[PDB]
Amino acid sequence: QIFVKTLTGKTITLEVEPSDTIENVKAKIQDKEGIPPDQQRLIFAGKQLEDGRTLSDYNIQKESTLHLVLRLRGGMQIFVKTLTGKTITLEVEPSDTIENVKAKIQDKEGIPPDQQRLIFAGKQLEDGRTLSDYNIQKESTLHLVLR
Amino acid sequence: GSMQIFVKTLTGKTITLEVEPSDTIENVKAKIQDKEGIPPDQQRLIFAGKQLEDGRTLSDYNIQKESTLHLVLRLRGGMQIFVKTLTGKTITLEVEPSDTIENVKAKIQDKEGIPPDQQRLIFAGKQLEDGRTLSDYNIQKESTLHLVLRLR
Amino acid sequence: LEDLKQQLQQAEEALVAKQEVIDKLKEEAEQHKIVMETVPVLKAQADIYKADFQAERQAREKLAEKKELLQEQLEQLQR
Amino acid sequence: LEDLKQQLQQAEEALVAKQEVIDKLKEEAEQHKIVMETVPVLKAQADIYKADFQAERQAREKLAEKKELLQEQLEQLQREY
Amino acid sequence: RWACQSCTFENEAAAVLCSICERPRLA
Ligand SMILES: [Zn+2]
Repeated sequence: QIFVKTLTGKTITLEVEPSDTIENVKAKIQDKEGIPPDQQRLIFAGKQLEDGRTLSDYNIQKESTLHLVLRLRGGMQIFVKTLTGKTITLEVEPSDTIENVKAKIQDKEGIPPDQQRLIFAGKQLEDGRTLSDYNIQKESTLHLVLR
Repeated sequence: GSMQIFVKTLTGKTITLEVEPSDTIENVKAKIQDKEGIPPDQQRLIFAGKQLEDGRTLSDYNIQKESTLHLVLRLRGGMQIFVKTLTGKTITLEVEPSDTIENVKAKIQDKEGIPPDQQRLIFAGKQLEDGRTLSDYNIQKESTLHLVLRLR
Repeated sequence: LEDLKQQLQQAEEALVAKQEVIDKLKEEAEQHKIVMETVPVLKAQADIYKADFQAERQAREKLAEKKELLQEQLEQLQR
Repeated sequence: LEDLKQQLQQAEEALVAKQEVIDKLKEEAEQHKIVMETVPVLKAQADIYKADFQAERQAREKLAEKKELLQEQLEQLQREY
Repeated sequence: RWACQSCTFENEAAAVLCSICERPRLA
């Protein structure tokens, strides 16, 4: 149906029959590119779009390109303190598993998810255990250490 | 006067300046803190497709007479301290250590709408009186002030 | 008759020249139009990153608050 | 030799016309270029606002440091014995 | 009677331009 560019980076294309909703457009992007909904803002004809107002609303049909701007800030940033006291931030979602979180730490600090080991509120965390499954509120601090 | 230049924000807000053959960049931001009062650290200046660094001069990146410079307002300055009203509201301010308290209070006015006559600042126990700079009361960055009110 | 013929062949040889310059200006105009489209986007990019820089500030405010309310629960316990 | 004249007067009615259009494409091209000078600036504006959001993050990153340091000093002073 | 080698239209020899393209004889 429709095309999408990423700040003169990648091009994508999507199937959505265009009575489709903005959140369920962004989701079909998080499918393609794994960039979390909250961290993209979509633009047509100079203007940004909102969740409630849909594709049919802004009169957007076939082969029509859509410009994508990567947001910087996430929904739900947390923290990581260490022994040294060197302090880091992550951007994540309540649905994200720990095997996932570690890979983001590796991304910034270059250390493998094999050796990384995380602790919160007197409890060592194992993986495939969502953040709701460790009662992680927003702006939590996880103590972390090596093996 | 040997020469002059023009300087624009993003809108139509055009200004003009007096600068010699070769004055350093910080000096030009300082002539802006002399016509617009925007602190040096809160501006970055652009020519061609490039920003202009602090240490270097105008002769060095080719500037001839009555060329234009594009100006972008930064979003935050060197220092930020905090102010905690008895309401249970804490708001944030932008400063530099050389800034006077009468300066600071005028910024509190600008956000909460209350005049610096009927204001007083206090820090870690004891009373701030004015003229004196932030550096002169030993105010660290991300250090917090309590605030309270006066009459007449 | 056949002296005016000499100049109506230059006249349409001039239309050829003129068109050629039309073509190039149009061709060109379009290459520049590609770069003029990004503009509207970048203007937005700015005003996303902005509202976000703001959003981070408001996260700080509310943290630094917690911290002053702690350095008064520790300012009491000094016996 | 009525069409021959009628067509040299139609010919240059056209070469005036196609000049006037070439004038408005040039005039245009100019303005086009004055919109193309903003882009270098806006590409910066982005990268400033960015680097700022960063330097603000770093501030917030570090504050949290102070904040366990406080909560931890108040787990220390809370168990007075 | 010529065909404008842009839109290939059977045009009158009388016309210096196209009836569609505003485009000359020789291009
Ligand atoms: Zn034709």
